[PDB]
Amino acid sequence: MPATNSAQARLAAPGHGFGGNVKVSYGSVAFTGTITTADAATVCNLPVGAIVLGVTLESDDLDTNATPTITLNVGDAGSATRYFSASTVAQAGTSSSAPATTGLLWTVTEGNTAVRIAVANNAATSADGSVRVAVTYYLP
Amino acid sequence: AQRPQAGTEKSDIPALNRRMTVGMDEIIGVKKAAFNGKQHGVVMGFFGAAGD
Amino acid sequence: TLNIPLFYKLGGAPVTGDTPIVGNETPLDNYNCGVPVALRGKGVAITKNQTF
Amino acid sequence: TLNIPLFYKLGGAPVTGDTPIVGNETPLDNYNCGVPVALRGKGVAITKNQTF
Repeated sequence: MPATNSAQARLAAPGHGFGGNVKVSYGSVAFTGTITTADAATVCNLPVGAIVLGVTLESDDLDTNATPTITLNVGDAGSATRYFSASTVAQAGTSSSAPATTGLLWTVTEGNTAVRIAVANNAATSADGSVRVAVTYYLP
Repeated sequence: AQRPQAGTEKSDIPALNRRMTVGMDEIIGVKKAAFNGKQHGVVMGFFGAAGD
Repeated sequence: TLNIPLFYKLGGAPVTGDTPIVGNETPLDNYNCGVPVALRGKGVAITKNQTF
Repeated sequence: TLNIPLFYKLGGAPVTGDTPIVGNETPLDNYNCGVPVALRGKGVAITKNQTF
């Protein structure tokens, strides 16, 4: 019964023009050499006042073993595992292209405007490949 | 700081008049006169209005 | 018949701080009312049997 | 923003009998009030699909 209409309760309502018709940021980080847990790289960078809609993570085959064990984390400087936690899409046996499931609709704060990729688990046999991230969001 | 001013725009294509937007804009600030934590010129009064 | 239009007032929130006058749209409300029209009449007869 | 000043009245005791007009000081009270100013607006769109 006290579930009122939202903090939104009075206005009109958006369409054609320069608003926040939703946006992307795309990066293609290239891993090479041996792959340890001391890896970190920016792929893209976000605004301050923006709310994320969804993150798409597609990678190549980076660990070509009979038992693959490579494992990625996608996040920013505040939380190292904010978007993806233990992704395992870079393994040569499983499939790529996993959508984000954690931390979607939240306003970016200051100092959290750069998306990092950190390696969580060591690769059993390092190959050469690349990892792609696409982050959808919009602005007010 | 700015009186209310009006303006219009032809959005989609100015030749194929498929869209138009009108708007109005203002810069203003309203505040009750307060000095030293006291109301400058208001006396507030509360009465019991039944509303029958 | 005859149709008559009506426009309402305007409804939303003043676009505070940063927002465009091209991003965030309103519609303007609009309605109709139609009145139907019909024939009608009445008549009275006068004879001569009741008149002399 | 815009700051507006205020001066109060005067407060003490009349310096009875003997006292200087150089010995026994007063301050004069003084205060401020600042009003902040912001942008605001509103707009309405008109298409052609709803106009012919």
